[PDB]
Amino acid sequence: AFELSAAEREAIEHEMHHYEDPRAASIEALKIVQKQRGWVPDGAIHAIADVLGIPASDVEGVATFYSQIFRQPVGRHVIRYCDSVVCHINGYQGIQAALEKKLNIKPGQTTFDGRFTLLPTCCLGNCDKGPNMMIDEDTHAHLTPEAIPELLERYK
Amino acid sequence: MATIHVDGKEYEVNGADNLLEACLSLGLDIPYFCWHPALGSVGACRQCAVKQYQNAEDTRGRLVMSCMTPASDGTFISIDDEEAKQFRESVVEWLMTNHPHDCPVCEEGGNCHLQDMTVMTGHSFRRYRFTKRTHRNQDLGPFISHEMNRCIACYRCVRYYKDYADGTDLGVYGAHDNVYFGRPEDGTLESEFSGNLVEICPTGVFTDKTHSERYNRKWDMQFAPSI
Amino acid sequence: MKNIIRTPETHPLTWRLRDDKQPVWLDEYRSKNGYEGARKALTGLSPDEIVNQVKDAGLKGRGGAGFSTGLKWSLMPKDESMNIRYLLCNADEMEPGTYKDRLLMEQLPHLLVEGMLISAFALKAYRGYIFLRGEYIEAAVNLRRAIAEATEAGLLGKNIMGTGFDFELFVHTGAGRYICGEETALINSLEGRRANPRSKPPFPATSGAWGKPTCVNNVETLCNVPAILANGVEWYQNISKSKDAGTKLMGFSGRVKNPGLWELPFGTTAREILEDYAGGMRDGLKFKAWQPGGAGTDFLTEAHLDLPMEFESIGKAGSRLGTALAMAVDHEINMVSLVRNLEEFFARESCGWCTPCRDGLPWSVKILRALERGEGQPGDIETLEQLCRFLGPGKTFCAHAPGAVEPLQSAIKYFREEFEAGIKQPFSNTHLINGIQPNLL
Amino acid sequence: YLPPRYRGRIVLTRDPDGEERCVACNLCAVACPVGCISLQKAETKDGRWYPEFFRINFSRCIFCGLCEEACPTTAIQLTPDFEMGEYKRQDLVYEKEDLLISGPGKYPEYNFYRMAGMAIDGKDKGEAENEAKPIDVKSLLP
Ligand SMILES: Cc1cc2nc3c(=O)[nH]c(=O)nc-3n(C[C@H](O)[C@H](O)[C@H](O)COP(=O)(O)O)c2cc1C
Ligand code: SF4
Ligand code: SF4
Ligand code: SF4
Ligand code: SF4
Ligand code: SF4
Ligand code: FES
Ligand code: FES
Repeated sequence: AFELSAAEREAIEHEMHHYEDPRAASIEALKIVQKQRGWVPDGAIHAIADVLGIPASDVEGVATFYSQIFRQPVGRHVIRYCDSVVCHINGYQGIQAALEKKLNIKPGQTTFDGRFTLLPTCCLGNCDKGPNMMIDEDTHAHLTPEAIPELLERYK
Repeated sequence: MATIHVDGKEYEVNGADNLLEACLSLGLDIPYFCWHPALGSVGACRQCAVKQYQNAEDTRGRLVMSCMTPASDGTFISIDDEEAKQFRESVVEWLMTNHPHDCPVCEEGGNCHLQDMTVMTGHSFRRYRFTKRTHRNQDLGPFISHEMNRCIACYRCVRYYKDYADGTDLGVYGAHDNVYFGRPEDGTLESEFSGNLVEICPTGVFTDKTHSERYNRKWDMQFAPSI
Repeated sequence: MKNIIRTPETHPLTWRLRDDKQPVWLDEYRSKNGYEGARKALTGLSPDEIVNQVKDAGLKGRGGAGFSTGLKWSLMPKDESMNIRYLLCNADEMEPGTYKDRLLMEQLPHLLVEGMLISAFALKAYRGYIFLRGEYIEAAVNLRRAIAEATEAGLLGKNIMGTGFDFELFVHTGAGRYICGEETALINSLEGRRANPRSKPPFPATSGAWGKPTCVNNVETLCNVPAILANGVEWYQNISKSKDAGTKLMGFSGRVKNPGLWELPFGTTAREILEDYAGGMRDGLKFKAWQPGGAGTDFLTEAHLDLPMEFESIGKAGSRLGTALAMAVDHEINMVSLVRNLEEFFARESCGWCTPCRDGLPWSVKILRALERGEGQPGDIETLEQLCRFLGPGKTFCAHAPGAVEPLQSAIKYFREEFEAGIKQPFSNTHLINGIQPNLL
Repeated sequence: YLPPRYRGRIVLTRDPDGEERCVACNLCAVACPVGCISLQKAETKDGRWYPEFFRINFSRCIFCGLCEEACPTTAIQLTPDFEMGEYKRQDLVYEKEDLLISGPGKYPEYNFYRMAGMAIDGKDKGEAENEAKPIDVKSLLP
């Protein structure tokens, strides 16, 4: 039973002013809805489409293409660990193994209570500063397996 | 208008045309998937590859795509160049890695553009030993059946449905090798010109559901010109 | 090394950087010759004169291809009916091993604002968009604060510095695909479409964003532009006595003593970066191989050091200079595992448009997984060779696939013994069928 | 005494799971030089292609075995049995109930649907040979 809220709708129409076409606001509109609800539900695809004046198959095409826009329910805190080449040399596999022991899940899966979802991600742009991970909008560098339980405790 | 040199021979062609529609008009067989005469050239499938030389004395040139290359005056190309032939065979080989073993129970069998191009390149021996990607299907209404496993990602269906026919309920989803062509959710294709997808799709993804009730192969048909 | 005398003359990009690694705002930026570049441009110089100055200086693109910036800016139409023009700033930075732009936007946000301001006046663009990645959270906070800081000093908006020029700058964060850094696919992502690349010709200088004339430039390319105009074309040419002009953000990452990033002129040799700036390898590690410019470049050896960091010098050594941010591989990394990690990234970051990228690269990944586990068959290495040949330039729709095979073909050439070690099983892709005798080769 | 490869009476065989092996692909009918095979495809609610009728005119048949070698399911096979004879030529026309035998014949183990991508009962998507599981476009993993 999806409805666009009156503040999400005003935020989408705020960014339609900054482009020639309202089609250009589609990425930000998906991120606006996901920021409020954790993920983009199925009824939000038709909701965003009718506001922007583009077909729903165009909105769904964009949302499935982009990795960060989520079309499946996630946890309260998303853990995104780097698995690219410089983090592979600095020991990401030990970080991945420590994350799979504290959480008792596999990447792509959420925890049973729904607190955390574990996802691999590309290079975060922090390659010189060691193995890297992100929890929500927070970047943690110089990762060690011993640091994994204390770091996770902050996010409840 | 223009004169081009193909495989040593010389021909007269229209300069405004690209090299695929020039050479197909002369009876030179070039394999292709993503190009359509009505839809235009986008350059996706990379199957129409020919070797282009800078002049008559250039012996080592480059591979271009004939659907994306203009047939200018002074063009020197070779369809039968060995490096071009190997690459065209490889494109068919890459499409054959994820294709299901479905030709006996595929309604496109005997009328399949992918079957014709696979033979035309001369790729008959499998080297790939790994797993194939699979897709679930959608319900598209009473006219068109859906089998996404047979898709070769030529993008002809979306270019016909959105660009040419101005339909709104078919798109491409996903990324990399997981691209999915269909509707956002199950349901009837809304366009009044949906049924041209059975001819437009070069595989058996979109097939006639009214014909699959009483199916027969194309060679067993009796045809007449009618209105 | 740890003490470096950062001067306005030899370090134009990074001499305003604070020791507490905190950002520099408009009051602090303007005391150390800030926005003085854009004053000399908007009030005294024509748009055409600035473009020739940037052409005379010899500024090259820092995004990984190295095309001339003044030549690209001269591809724009001279028609006066084409009034709507755009300037796009490529702040994507999704290539592994590339952390240079993160330094420039987090701590020196007005540097990019001034650089985009001058470039917009030269290119006559009324609107500018910064195409930032959505992982850079503090880059977006500092950029949006610095835009609003400059909007109240009259350096942005309408009638900038009393001249007729009206420019409005925007920051829009990305949704996380590596192919959005490709310049034609950045235009499609900006338009709100799936980020497929476009075929060239036509070029975005004539037909770009919303069918308007458009120029796409890397962050570090735009930051060089204030230094050129404020000091002069002659200062920039005479920084280094080399065929590549100006300073570059060069660095070393990996298991080295001091991983980091240092502004250096062109023609500095890789050994000087590794052993004087990066402090060499960590203790108990030997040097095995190095990629010069990120993940898309070909691997090079210890013999390929003592060789200058220029585009054509790394080009004649079999590789590409790329982002100029180098990665060191020590003796404990298995080369097959390293390449398998690289190809996994490249395969999954394909946009899916063209067949030899969409379907060729997953085959390479599956072969490398077999090689890493020891299940490789004798025809596997010759397949990897064929994939590299057929994924080269012009055979795929964009440059993603040619960049993907560049580490793969170099690692087979220099480290064939570890790839040959994977081949422990014979060739069989078929199962026996009772009652049917096979065709015995 | 007959050898195993003897080209006598034509039968249709069955799967080791017990279903008829013919998927009504019509390759045997077109590859026959004499034109002695007629058949029509039907489809179950499960989605399995099968022949609605299968008709061989044994008066015309020359026992060349081109039908057997055309078949991509091993359904049609030629058996060592030459014992045929009739008073009427109309009784040389064999229907599917005269041709479908109780087992798999010469090839005991081959099942075509295990190879095929198409989904029928007992084999959903990803349950075929060398086939991975279907990944949805909405999946969180890149
Ligand atoms: C796959 C691919 C990814 C790219 N990613 C980036 C990027 O993240 N940042 C960037 O500045 N250029 C990137 N580029 C290069 C751009 O396409 C383009 O050449 C560059 O932005 C031009 O700007 P410049 O002249 O300032 O270098 C990429 C190119 C390709 C083929
Ligand atoms: S689409 Fe063509 S190649 Fe694929 S199964 Fe059907 S007939 Fe065979
Ligand atoms: S569904 Fe058919 S037409 Fe569309 S991309 Fe796939 S093979 Fe091409
Ligand atoms: S090479 Fe082709 S499939 Fe790969 S990113 Fe470029 S356009 Fe997309
Ligand atoms: S007997 Fe074999 S070839 Fe003939 S229709 Fe049946 S499956 Fe096809
Ligand atoms: S054995 Fe020969 S003649 Fe007889 S049905 Fe088969 S193909 Fe036709
Ligand atoms: S490779 Fe890990 S952040 Fe760059
Ligand atoms: S037909 Fe030319 S590239 Fe597809």
